[PDB]
Amino acid sequence: KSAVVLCMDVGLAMSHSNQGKESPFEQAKKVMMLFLQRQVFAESKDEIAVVLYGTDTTDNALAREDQYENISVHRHLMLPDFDLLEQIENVVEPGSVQADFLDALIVSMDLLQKETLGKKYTRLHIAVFSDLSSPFSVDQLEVIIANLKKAEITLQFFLPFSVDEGSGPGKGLSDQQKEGIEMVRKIMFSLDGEEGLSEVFTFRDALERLSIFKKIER
Amino acid sequence: ERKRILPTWMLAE
Repeated sequence: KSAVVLCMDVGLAMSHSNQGKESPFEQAKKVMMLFLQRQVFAESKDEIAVVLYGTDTTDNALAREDQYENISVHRHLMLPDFDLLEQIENVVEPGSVQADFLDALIVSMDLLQKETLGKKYTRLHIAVFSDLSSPFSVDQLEVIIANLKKAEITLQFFLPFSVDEGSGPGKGLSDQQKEGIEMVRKIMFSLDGEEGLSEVFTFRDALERLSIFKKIER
Repeated sequence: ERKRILPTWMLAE
């Protein structure tokens, strides 16, 4: 059994609808719903948590004055069940603010650390869905990375646009998004070198890649 | 840079 956190950006920028027929928020929610439906119908034993960042309210164990704001734990580390699909397609609404994705990553790591205590897993995994529009602080990032390594948590990033060599003409990414892309690459290379950079995907590939990974003895 | 406070378990030696 895997332990997986779906760490979903629901910030205001995700609502802006200008490619295709669906906003980044709608695309990401659709992927999440399809993934959870597959897991339920297949009676998978993987446990799946859901953390939202960019939510108007705050609900997480680390939240205090000016810390880990606008991050909400929507689903704890449990088996997905039929009843959750309804719960997801009702309490996943777009937020009106932005939040710090490294704060959201820490909340997700803390969730895994507490809720995997005393149990055996094939892997511990965090999958981030975001357009990287929101500012973030790199304070103590080196400790975040150290702890990801120590706990043997792997990371995957899913973005609504390509960033690889075939990405083609420019997509009008903001400087903040370009900074977010660069920091994602630094994090993934810190964790697994060139192979980690390969774990940055688009929304279009997310449903299928969420299941694929390299086995590492724990 | 905005300072964050990490949970104690992340600061353990």
